[PDB]
Amino acid sequence: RQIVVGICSMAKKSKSKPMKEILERISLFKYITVVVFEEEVILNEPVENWPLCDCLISFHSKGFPLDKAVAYAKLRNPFVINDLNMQYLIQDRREVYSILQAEGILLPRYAILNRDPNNPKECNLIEGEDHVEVNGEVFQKPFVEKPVSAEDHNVYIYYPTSAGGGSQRLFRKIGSRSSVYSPESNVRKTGSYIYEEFMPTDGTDVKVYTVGPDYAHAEARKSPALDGKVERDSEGKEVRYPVILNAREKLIAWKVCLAFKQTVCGFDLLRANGQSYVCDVNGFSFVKNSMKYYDDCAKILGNIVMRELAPQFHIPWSIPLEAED
Ligand SMILES: O=C(CP(=O)(O)O)O[C@@H]1[C@@H](OP(=O)(O)O)[C@H](OP(=O)(O)O)[C@H](OCc2ccccc2)[C@H](OP(=O)(O)O)[C@H]1OP(=O)(O)O
Ligand SMILES: Nc1ncnc2c1ncn2[C@@H]1O[C@H](COP(=O)(O)OP(=O)(O)NP(=O)(O)O)[C@@H](O)[C@H]1O
Ligand SMILES: [Mg+2]
Ligand SMILES: [Mg+2]
Ligand SMILES: [Mg+2]
Repeated sequence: RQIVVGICSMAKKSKSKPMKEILERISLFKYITVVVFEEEVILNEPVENWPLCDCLISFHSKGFPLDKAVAYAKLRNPFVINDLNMQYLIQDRREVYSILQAEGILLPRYAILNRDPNNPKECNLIEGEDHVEVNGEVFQKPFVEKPVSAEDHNVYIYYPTSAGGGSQRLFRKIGSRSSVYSPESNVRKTGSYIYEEFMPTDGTDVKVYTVGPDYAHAEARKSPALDGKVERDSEGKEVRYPVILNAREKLIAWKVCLAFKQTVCGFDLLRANGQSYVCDVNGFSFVKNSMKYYDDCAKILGNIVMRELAPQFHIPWSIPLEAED
């Protein structure tokens, strides 16, 4: 029989252009059949009624019942490409940074301000006009303030008096804009946050996309922190700049992929002061508008499936060569 690769995610993701491009390519593997789980089934059917698969590609996004996906994996024991339990931890910036630190991965100096919503003023925060002190640790402006929820994209940057003060409020893109300047110079007074040192880059973020620990595609985009106007090409797509990762960065990708147990994993790098710092790990993410990435990603994923399962299915398989970017 065929090896069944099940895809379990919200319809917005399962029916996205990059997903469809990759799945049509995985389907070219002679012994692989792809089954995409319907959103109505994921949401409303018990896991006992979900389709069977031998290999499961499943990931959380807004509205996704991660508890059910975990229960399905426990019930059916498929080969899991992106670990499901780690997807709880990827939703919490505190957990993400804790893992990065434990892997010896360079990241911005940071401190966690945990605030009790019942007693918001009893937390260990002291504020001056050009700095904050978080659990005693001093952050001179410029510094960055991130909600502890990794799903909350309201990241603020606070400017020093020497630069005019105020703040840059970032958010999920709304059309032409990804951030806006605010004259507010004082930090947020409700919620829990990570405070971290601002890393000076050339004005771009490096976005890294892994497919297993030995393949990573990278590209750069204008930092939303800069002025907040999104750069677009004549075709209306956001401008992307070419990147080739250095040896240090290829190792970072290897580490992130394995540490979070996410075969397919996106993360952000800040190239600053002659090193590269991880500031965000997003989990499952595909590159868009690259035919070569679609070819590479599908081949790698198919090869992973075959390597793991071909012996069980008595299918002859010789491990092929694979790209690194
Ligand atoms: O960024 C994420 C989290 P993830 O990246 O885990 O999905 O979700 C966004 C929504 O942002 P919040 O996390 O709620 O702050 C966003 O809500 P707003 O409309 O309030 O900004 C918004 O959520 C709309 C929404 C989806 C599902 C149920 C209810 C609402 C957005 O969806 P879309 O606008 O890109 O379709 C979600 O991204 P997704 O594509 O689902 O990953
Ligand atoms: N410590 C830092 N120093 C300088 N710039 C930073 C720092 N942290 C974040 N940024 C910038 O702010 C942007 C958003 O921060 P990030 O931690 O990626 O938030 P996010 O809400 O998880 N974004 P997403 O990639 O959509 O999940 C980054 O892409 C950088 O341009
Ligand atoms: Mg096939
Ligand atoms: Mg990011
Ligand atoms: Mg993120």
